Amino acid sequence: YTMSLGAENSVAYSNNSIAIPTNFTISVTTEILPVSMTKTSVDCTMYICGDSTECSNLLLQYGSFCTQLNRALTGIAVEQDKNTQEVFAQVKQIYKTPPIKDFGGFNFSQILPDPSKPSKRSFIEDLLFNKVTLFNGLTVLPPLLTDEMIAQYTSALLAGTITSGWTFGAGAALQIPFPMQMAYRFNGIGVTQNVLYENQKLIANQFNSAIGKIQDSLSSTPSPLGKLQDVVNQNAQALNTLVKQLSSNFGAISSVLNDILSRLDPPEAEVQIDRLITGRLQSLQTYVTQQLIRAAEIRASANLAATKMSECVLGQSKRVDFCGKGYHLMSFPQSAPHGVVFLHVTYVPAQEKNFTTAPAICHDGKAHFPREGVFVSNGTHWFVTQRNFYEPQIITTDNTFVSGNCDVVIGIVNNTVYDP
Amino acid sequence: SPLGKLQDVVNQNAQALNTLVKQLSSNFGAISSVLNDILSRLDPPEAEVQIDRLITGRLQSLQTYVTQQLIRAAEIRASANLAATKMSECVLGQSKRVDFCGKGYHLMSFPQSAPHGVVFLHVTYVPAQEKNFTTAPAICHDGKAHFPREGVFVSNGTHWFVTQRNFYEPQIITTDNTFVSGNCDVVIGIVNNTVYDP
Amino acid sequence: TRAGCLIGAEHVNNSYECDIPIGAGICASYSIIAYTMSLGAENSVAYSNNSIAIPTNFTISVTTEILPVSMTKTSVDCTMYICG
Amino acid sequence: LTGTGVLTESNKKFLPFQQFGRDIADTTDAVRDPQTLEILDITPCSFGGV
Ligand SMILES: *[C@@H]1O[C@H](CO)[C@@H](O)[C@H](O)[C@H]1NC(C)=O
Ligand SMILES: *[C@@H]1O[C@H](CO)[C@@H](O)[C@H](O)[C@H]1NC(C)=O
Ligand SMILES: *[C@@H]1O[C@H](CO)[C@@H](O)[C@H](O)[C@H]1NC(C)=O
Ligand SMILES: *[C@@H]1O[C@H](CO)[C@@H](O)[C@H](O)[C@H]1NC(C)=O
Ligand SMILES: *[C@@H]1O[C@H](CO)[C@@H](O)[C@H](O)[C@H]1NC(C)=O
Ligand SMILES: *[C@@H]1O[C@H](CO)[C@@H](O)[C@H](O)[C@H]1NC(C)=O
Ligand SMILES: *[C@@H]1O[C@H](CO)[C@@H](O)[C@H](O)[C@H]1NC(C)=O
Ligand SMILES: *[C@@H]1O[C@H](CO)[C@@H](O)[C@H](O)[C@H]1NC(C)=O
Ligand SMILES: *[C@@H]1O[C@H](CO)[C@@H](O)[C@H](O)[C@H]1NC(C)=O
Ligand SMILES: *[C@@H]1O[C@H](CO)[C@@H](O)[C@H](O)[C@H]1NC(C)=O
Ligand SMILES: *[C@@H]1O[C@H](CO)[C@@H](O)[C@H](O)[C@H]1NC(C)=O
Ligand SMILES: *[C@@H]1O[C@H](CO)[C@@H](O)[C@H](O)[C@H]1NC(C)=O
Repeated sequence: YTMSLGAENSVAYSNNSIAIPTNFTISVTTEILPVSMTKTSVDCTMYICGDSTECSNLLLQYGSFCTQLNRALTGIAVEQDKNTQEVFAQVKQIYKTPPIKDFGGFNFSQILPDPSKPSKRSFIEDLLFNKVTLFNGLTVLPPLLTDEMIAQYTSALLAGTITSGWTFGAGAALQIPFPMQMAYRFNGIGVTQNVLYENQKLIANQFNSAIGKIQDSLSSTPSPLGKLQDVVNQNAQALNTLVKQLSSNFGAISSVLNDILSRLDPPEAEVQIDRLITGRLQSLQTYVTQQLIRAAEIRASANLAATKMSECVLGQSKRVDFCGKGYHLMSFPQSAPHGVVFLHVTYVPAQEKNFTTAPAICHDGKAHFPREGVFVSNGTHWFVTQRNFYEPQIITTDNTFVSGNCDVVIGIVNNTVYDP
Repeated sequence: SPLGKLQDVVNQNAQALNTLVKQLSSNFGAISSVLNDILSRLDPPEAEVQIDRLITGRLQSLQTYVTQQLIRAAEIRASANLAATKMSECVLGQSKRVDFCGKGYHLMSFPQSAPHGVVFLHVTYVPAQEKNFTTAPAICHDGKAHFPREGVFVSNGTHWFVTQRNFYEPQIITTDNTFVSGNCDVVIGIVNNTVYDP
Repeated sequence: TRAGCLIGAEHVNNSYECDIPIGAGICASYSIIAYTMSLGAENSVAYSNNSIAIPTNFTISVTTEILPVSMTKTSVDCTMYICG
Repeated sequence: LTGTGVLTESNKKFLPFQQFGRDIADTTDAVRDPQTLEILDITPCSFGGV
């Protein structure tokens, strides 16, 4: 069939009408980003020849391709180490959460490290690590940073986040009450602190429920870490195809050098060896070039991950959809086998209600405009409220400003402005 | 070692050129690496065969150099796009993005030229000389809760004040810099204090 | 070590901001000593429900950032290079 | 079948008619010694970078 783009609805647009949400949902979204790939170095001489002096003798006359490929792979490995260090090593101090976990009812025991000592990893890190499942001149160099240190870096970042907010990313960590941090973040997205201080229990419950839902999705739903799995699969496929290409004759009598030497006279035997050299060297160069392209793509992904961590973990981002669907509140990093996982805490309006609206209020022959808010209309009376939450207030000179008479504004209504 | 990136780029380009020139001096399995000797010593059929093998080797090496140059060009273009974004967002304006233009709250930026690059001097604001204080979410006065407009309530042990978050400038709590949002029986942590009315 | 073995460097129990990275968390510095790298200063913030830290002073810091913009423009005559 | 490496005792069990074994990517891993009909594990001796 022809695919359907989605639900087909028309917004109830009207000249005098507005829709304002009266309640909210705290959503937590998971984002997976590859950071680094396995560091592989291939001995060009051994792969092409396989410890045969005569093959080496003709190979050396054939160029300096071995040096080029070796330096390319070494640069790729160093770049992988740089990517990992850049993404995670953002803080200069390893912060710690206090033993007393009183965060206003917000629960973080699923993302904080646990005393059980499973490599100092939380469920989400443990779930991700469990979820992802993984000799003729090629070798794999271990990463500079072990999983334990990456987990420690993540724990330091998360502890600094909850205990200090965004201050530790812009200087020295400054302790803050968690409720105050959440209120500051609400102020950032344009909602007054009163909403949090009056709905703190609901917000904490919603956040805990969202974290539990993320844990359930990771535990049960599969195919959530496709990007890391795809990267690992591509690397494995490249290595396997390279090893298989080693077992191809490339148009000679045999694919193994020992047999060719043991059965053939030196001139045509060396000719066959040379054709094998050409085929194997070309295949190795193809592998190196594809590895370089993959390294560039992974570096782009790692730069994106570092930007996300700096702009969403160390601070609050006003960029739309950069760190989750909805008004971004906070973000939490988590380690992954070759990547990072971001839990984006966002604010989503819900339970909207229609309200009539006027650009300004004409009182005493002068026009009044809201300072920061909207003149919604109840059937009984006109009210001024904030855009992102329905908190009606009596129109007053305190929250309105005058900008002349009321004969120039299109759509102005007549109402009284209370003077206190 | 402060300009390692530019030095590294120059070194990589020089290394690629040098290895290309050296590869020109390889026989690629032929009798000689120089065409003149092959032509002057050999009959046309095998001489042309040797020439063809040199052609294959040299052309393949040139293609390898071109491919690596293309990859380096893509990486340099990514870096240049980042530099242009930094210039537009930090030199032509003030950026709220954290750590995008320096450690600390970004103030202003200055560009400077470099032999094959640009140098940004990021002027940033870094808080220092911190002090501890006792805070409260709101103030309960006259049976109603007062919240700061833009700031925080702190107490110098015995007297509550309202100041800005990023600098310690205590001020007397007043209805001018606070707003009321109902009674004081729902806020967790609220205290009792007087709100001065001017 | 997990990266192989070291000859000529002696292992120490202390941890420092290491200089020469070796692998698997082990790295060496200057006799040549090998150790597990230290991530940094290890401190705990004095978190309380009613405690804040507010700065009373500021520092204007200037930081230098280097960014490559372009590389040398090289054109190679393919025919002349290959044949001469 | 020619090769180079270190031989060691193996606990894997081969079928009677079956002489040697290959891992993924078609690389030899174990061989049965003809004289004693015994299974030997084959691993290449240590190589690497300095
Ligand atoms: C807002 O929506 C949430 C959804 O979980 C609900 O629990 C809460 O009671 C709602 N609040 C109001 C005031 O309706
Ligand atoms: C967080 O959830 C865990 C679930 O086992 C519970 O044991 C713990 O007490 C919770 N913490 C808070 C502060 O609710
Ligand atoms: C506003 O009214 C229209 C028309 O009845 C309706 O379709 C729409 O859902 C209403 N919106 C809200 C938020 O009540
Ligand atoms: C409109 O506002 C008045 C005054 O705040 C309130 O009593 C009433 O319930 C609201 N709704 C309607 C439908 O009048
Ligand atoms: C709003 O639009 C309607 C649509 O017909 C029009 O009748 C009405 O006069 C407009 N009201 C204004 C501009 O206040
Ligand atoms: C508002 O009041 C003025 C003065 O009485 C009048 O001219 C104007 O028509 C009124 N507008 C409305 C919408 O009632
Ligand atoms: C606290 O602030 C008050 C001003 O309200 C001042 O008089 C007093 O000396 C300060 N210090 C202490 C220890 O109360
Ligand atoms: C910290 O907890 C105590 C009771 O344990 C409470 O009285 C106080 O108000 C809390 N701090 C804040 C800022 O709410
Ligand atoms: C503030 O003072 C009133 C006086 O009646 C008292 O009832 C209320 O409990 C006080 N608030 C706090 C947080 O102690
Ligand atoms: C703030 O710190 C700077 C450091 O250079 C110092 O010169 C200045 O006197 C300090 N100001 C205060 C008020 O302590
Ligand atoms: C033979 O099959 C059984 C049953 O699956 C298994 O337990 C045993 O390990 C197998 N032998 C070998 C050598 O794999
Ligand atoms: C020769 O092979 C037989 C198997 O048929 C074995 O029993 C015997 O021990 C072998 N003799 C040797 C290895 O000397």
